[PDB]
Amino acid sequence: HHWGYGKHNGPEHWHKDFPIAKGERQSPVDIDTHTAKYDPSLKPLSVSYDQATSLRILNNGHAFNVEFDDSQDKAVLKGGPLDGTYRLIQFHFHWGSLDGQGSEHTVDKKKYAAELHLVHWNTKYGDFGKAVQQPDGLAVLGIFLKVGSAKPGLQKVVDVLDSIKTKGKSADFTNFDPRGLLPESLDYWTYPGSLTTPPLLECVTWIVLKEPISVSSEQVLKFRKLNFNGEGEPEELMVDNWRPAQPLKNRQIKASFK
Repeated sequence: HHWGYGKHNGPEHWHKDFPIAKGERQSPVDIDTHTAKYDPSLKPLSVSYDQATSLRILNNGHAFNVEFDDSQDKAVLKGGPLDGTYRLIQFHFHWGSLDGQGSEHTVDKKKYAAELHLVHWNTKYGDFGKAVQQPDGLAVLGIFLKVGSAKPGLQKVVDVLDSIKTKGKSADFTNFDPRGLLPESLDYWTYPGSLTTPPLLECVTWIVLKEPISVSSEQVLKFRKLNFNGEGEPEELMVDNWRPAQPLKNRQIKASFK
């Protein structure tokens, strides 16, 4: 009886196996745009993805991860609220069963159709497993998806999903350029938080972009054809794999923009 997104194992149950679920810096949160404070000391984000080396795409039973070679400084995030250099290890999405839900963060209570997380770890800790044990171990760049025009840079991801329909399936996925998933503006909100899936560790500097990307209805429909289950098990569509907003508690959200 392991965690998931169903009626009997979903987010409201996670605290029994992962008591940090009720912790002091849990994610996601609602971003109240009027209460977020502009911080003029925040620097522009530096996204350096030109040498990124994607390797594989994996259905892990909760989402699909596009994985990267993180054994060198090839795709890195720095600047913004961050001290030091953070290496891209994977990206994945959270999405809904309907266009009116799917994101984890919300903006003035608005839910987007999906949310992309680009996960990076602080190179001063040597590897991802050590980084997640540190309060400044990870930096996650969160990008909202709305349904409208297609995102051409997403299509290569969409077209491979048929090969990883069920839990545990992976496929070679080389030469994917994550720059094709970024919006025009890098204006952002930032706050200290957590992983949004178990183990829910409180190790993330969240950087959430204000500008959403647009994807087509056909693109998001293909996300919704994935399966939570493994091959040969009863089919349960991979939809609504999002954790709802958690209490802000003693945190301030900062904005890079006026």
